[PDB]
Amino acid sequence: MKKYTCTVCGYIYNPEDGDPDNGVNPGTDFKDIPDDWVCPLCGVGKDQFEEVE
Amino acid sequence: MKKYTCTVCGYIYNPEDGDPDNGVNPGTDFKDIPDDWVCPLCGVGKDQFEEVE
Amino acid sequence: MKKYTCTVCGYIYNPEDGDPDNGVNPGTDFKDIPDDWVCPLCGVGKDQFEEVE
Ligand SMILES: [Zn+2]
Ligand SMILES: [Zn+2]
Ligand SMILES: [Zn+2]
Repeated sequence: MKKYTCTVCGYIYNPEDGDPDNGVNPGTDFKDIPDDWVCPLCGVGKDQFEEVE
Repeated sequence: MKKYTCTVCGYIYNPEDGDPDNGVNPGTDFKDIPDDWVCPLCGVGKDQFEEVE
Repeated sequence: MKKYTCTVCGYIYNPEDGDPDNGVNPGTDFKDIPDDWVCPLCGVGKDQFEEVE
């Protein structure tokens, strides 16, 4: 599974770690994160994220 | 996947569109929507919805 | 699927019933409950739960 980066602040979503404190369990692919989730550091929406190739 | 209608207000849940602003991604079957979700237009619970055959 | 117990208060999570009022549908294995969920009776985190063997 691929990492994704917040293109506003630089935060990296790592699927192995998830974002458990906001309800995103380890092993969740980015696409499957609920679409109302926001960057945990800066607060912007998922549409500001991009895949890290 | 089937559409579902709110039998109180008439809203249509379309699985191809989801309800992303409330965390329901495109491609989510109605049954798999978390059971605390409510109609985005009128606020009633899932138990007021019915399958559109 | 296994039941899990809150080791603080004694609540039992039964996967057949879920916890629908908090968005956990029937049939959800404990591991797949979002990791920000808390015991519905006492409020402690998932890390205070244990599998009932
Ligand atoms: Zn950010
Ligand atoms: Zn409605
Ligand atoms: Zn408890």
